[PDB]
Amino acid sequence: DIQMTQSPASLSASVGETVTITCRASGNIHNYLAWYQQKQGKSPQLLVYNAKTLADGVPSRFSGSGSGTQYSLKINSLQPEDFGSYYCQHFWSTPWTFGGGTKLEIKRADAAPTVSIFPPSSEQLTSGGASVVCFLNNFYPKDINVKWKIDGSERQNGVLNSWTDQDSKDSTYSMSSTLTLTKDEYERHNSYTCEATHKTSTSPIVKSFNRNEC
Amino acid sequence: EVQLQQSGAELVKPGASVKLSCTASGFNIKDTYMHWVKQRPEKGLEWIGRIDPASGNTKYDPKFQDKATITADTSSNTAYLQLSSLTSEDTAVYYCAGYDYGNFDYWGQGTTLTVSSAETTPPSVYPLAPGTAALKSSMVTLGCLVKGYFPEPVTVTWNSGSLSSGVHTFPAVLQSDLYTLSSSVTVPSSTWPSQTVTCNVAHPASSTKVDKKIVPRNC
Repeated sequence: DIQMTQSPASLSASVGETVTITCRASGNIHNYLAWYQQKQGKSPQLLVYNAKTLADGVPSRFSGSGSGTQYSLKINSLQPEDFGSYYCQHFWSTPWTFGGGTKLEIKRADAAPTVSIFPPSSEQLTSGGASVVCFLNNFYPKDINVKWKIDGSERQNGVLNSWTDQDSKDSTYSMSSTLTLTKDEYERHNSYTCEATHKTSTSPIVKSFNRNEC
Repeated sequence: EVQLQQSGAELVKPGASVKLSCTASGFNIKDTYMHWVKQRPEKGLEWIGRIDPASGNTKYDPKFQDKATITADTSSNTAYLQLSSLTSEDTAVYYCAGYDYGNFDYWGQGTTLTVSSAETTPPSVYPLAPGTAALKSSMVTLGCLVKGYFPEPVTVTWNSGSLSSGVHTFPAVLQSDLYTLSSSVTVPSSTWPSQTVTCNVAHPASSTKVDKKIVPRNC
């Protein structure tokens, strides 16, 4: 019956920075709120419970506040190891729902992706299958939208997307999108375009290859 | 010190049913509520439910009422999650946690559950040769489609590791019951195709070790 609306979903910050993440219960939770931090490939760890009481081993830079429905977690001097996701869970009543989570990422300047499309290898065609790939490398922020087209017609199914997490040495992101067609279809069309829409360009970065134009 | 050990990853087929363990050491599970939390690949933490080991009192998230069943055996100090009629929607990491209202909050390393019919399949590694507009620029990006394999993982190195930087090996995505991953490598336009660039992908399960030179396509 009660749902937590965590905000913001993503938050970019830098070492030394102060940050506040919020969670609004859909009803009054009476400070029965907890905040969790989840670092990459790790199990959540409690930072704060009861809205403001810091858990064990949680340094003073973390503060928690709120009352009733609006709650916040503030991290004062962002150290490098504070980067991770943050979830708030209410334990006021069943279900003890979680907020949607907030990813805290290292802020860096925008970088447009380096897009690259790859037609299907002759070896795959031989198996009656055909996958066109599109790598959108080293970009930032991570909000990006890829759209495939086969002869100007959008194609929604068959697309398989993946993302790396923010690079350790340059903090950029990367995505790889794969359209999986059958050979029958593939050899029945000519233009395969991969359209990426990112913050760094108002118009889509597009890459195409024509099947029989080679 | 406290430790909640969860079963290793689990493999099961659609329609089947699995029972994940979560054992606690360094504390009696009945001193807190044992929770089970699901975390879909790259998505939020969804609380499935909890079991008050003391009372057998279980509470669930309506969405999981029929899909899940949490039980416990204070004897072995273990809680369990019984997922019934698996769907590809049940593929996620399943975390068990011991906690309630205070600072006693411990989590397990997590159990990754994957719903797949697939049998241990080698991947079809396909050399990804470029869509040329990148050619008349400083660097060229090549890649490898390591497709239709099972189960994870796969190590993709390039030029036997000689190519260490500029590589982006992307996370695998389970589609239509099989894994597919692609890796990329950026090398100066000088190095390829002039010099060899081959992707070596190893799949320990199927024991397949495969090298694939990225030969320019018929373009």
